[PDB]
Amino acid sequence: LIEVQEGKAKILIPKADSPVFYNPRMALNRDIVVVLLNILNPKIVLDALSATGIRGIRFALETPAEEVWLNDISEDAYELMKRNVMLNFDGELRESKGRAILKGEKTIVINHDDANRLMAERHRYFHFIDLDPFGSPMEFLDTALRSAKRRGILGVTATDGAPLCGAHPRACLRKYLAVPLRGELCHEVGTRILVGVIARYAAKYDLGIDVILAYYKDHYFRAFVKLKDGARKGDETLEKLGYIYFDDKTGKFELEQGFLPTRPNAYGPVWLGPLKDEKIVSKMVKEAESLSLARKKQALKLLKMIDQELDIPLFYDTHAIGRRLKIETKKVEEIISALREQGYEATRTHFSPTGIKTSAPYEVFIETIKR
Ligand SMILES: Nc1ncnc2c1ncn2C1O[C@@H](CSCCC(N)C(=O)O)[C@@H](O)C1O
Repeated sequence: LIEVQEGKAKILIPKADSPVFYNPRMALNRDIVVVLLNILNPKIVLDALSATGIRGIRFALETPAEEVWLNDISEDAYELMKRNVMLNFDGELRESKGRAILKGEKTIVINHDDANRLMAERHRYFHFIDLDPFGSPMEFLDTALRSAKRRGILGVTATDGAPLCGAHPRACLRKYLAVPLRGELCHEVGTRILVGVIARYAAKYDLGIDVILAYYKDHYFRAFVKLKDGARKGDETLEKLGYIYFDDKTGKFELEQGFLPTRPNAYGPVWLGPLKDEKIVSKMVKEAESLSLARKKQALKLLKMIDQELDIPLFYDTHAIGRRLKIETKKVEEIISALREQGYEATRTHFSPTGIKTSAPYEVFIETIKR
């Protein structure tokens, strides 16, 4: 074991294929959720697959959370979780049958079990649940949707982007029950597929969702949603689902709002609603600035990008469209300036370095990008 620091937390990680997983590259992901929790202030929270326990520990040390649950099915992880918790908190970690509880300023509950089992035991109990598995979160989604309060918050990560970006079509259908789209738009389509599957699974509980923040980064998808209580709210949520049509020869996309598509070659279903709560994300940029984060600079760069990013379905990739149409194109910075000069909204997007979010119709965009 070796000592490592992330944010205000000091933890021990196995030195090495490792007995307990820890990825420092995910410190940024952790920072983001920490920043968000400092805005929404959920009291009772769950770190469902904590591994070393770093997430829940940071929740306890850096957010207003009052009761923090850390869980993992692995005995090795559980043992390390207890050790790392006592490395950051004083008091008596009372253990009994695979569960250790510390009742200090903040109450910490370390659990050893299947996340589905723990969440089933804690029905309508958490104000916030963070699902951060190895790959897909689908094995845990339905139960989390029952474990969180009817107005709770859900944080979901999908690490395997192969099915979501269209590389593995078969798997995407099986796991997300949606038809993926490969290419320059896959980072967003995959993100919208994730939000859409959450909305779809939630509906049967007479719950709807409002997206707080959903983004893509370094080959992983993240989505934070606020559960809405009510059948009608569930109805209205499903009405925000839709499909995407994409022309491989031009890069032009079409949107179709509706539970089912009505034309061939449709992609989805996907969430066609907003991918961010403008006000909350605005506050997040400010909060990240007044907080001691693990990767403050990277956190702010991503948050600022998303904050200024136009929230509209999809975008146009200058490089990709140039290739599909077989034409020379202008630089992104120039194209944005030109679009704005013509009276159209246009911004860069975190989904792709060469992508441009704009209100401009496809044909106006093409005429603008042409060398
Ligand atoms: N059914 C299950 N219930 C609870 N944990 C599970 C599980 N199946 C797999 N896991 C596990 O999930 C892992 C995902 S790695 C997770 C990391 C993280 N949440 C962070 O920020 O560090 C392992 O620690 C592990 O044993």
